[PDB]
Amino acid sequence: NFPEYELPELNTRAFHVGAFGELWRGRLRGAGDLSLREPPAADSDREDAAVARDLDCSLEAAAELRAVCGLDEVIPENTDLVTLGVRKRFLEHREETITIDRACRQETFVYEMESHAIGKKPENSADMIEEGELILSVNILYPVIFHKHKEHKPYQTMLV
DNA sequence: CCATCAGTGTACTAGGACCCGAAAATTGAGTTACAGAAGTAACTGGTATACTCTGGTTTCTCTTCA
Repeated sequence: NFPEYELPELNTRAFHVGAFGELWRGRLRGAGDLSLREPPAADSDREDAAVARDLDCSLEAAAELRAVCGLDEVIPENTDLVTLGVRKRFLEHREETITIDRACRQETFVYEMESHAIGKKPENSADMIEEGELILSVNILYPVIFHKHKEHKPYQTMLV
């Protein structure tokens, strides 16, 4: 069944997870969007033929699209935008209020827990997961260990 | 040079009042009984602080004997 907001922005209606995964794998069935492969002049011609086949255009038009839509750090930042200006001001104020300016232990902790296993390939390739496996991001609320854990409920999230 | 030892830069508590909304509960009117208790709303004595002549007083010349 379709997941839809039961509450405006807090909660969905009860829906079967298997049905939802099947809807998704049905709408992406054999479209090449669920690959789980790593990202890889002769290929240019095949790509242009594919674009001509999928967009009903000419090989010349496909090559033109491939050329024009091409992709289009350095800490210096000038000629700012709104949020870029806010970031510049924040950076300058931090440069004068802080003396060591390195990632706090909680920042590195949250990051190194989040990005602990990303792109980690299976050693066996027999425990490789199938294309389309519906990872659920549960988060289990810690019990009330400290008294203040009633106010702001700490949780640990698991990618089931 | 590897010991030691403040500071530091933060999310994570610790008290510490305080607030926001929801849900339950009450209040309120309407009736009609019921008995009795509050709850004012009414006339009717009762005794004191001024008060107003008044009864006595007081010299002060005189009245009446003596």
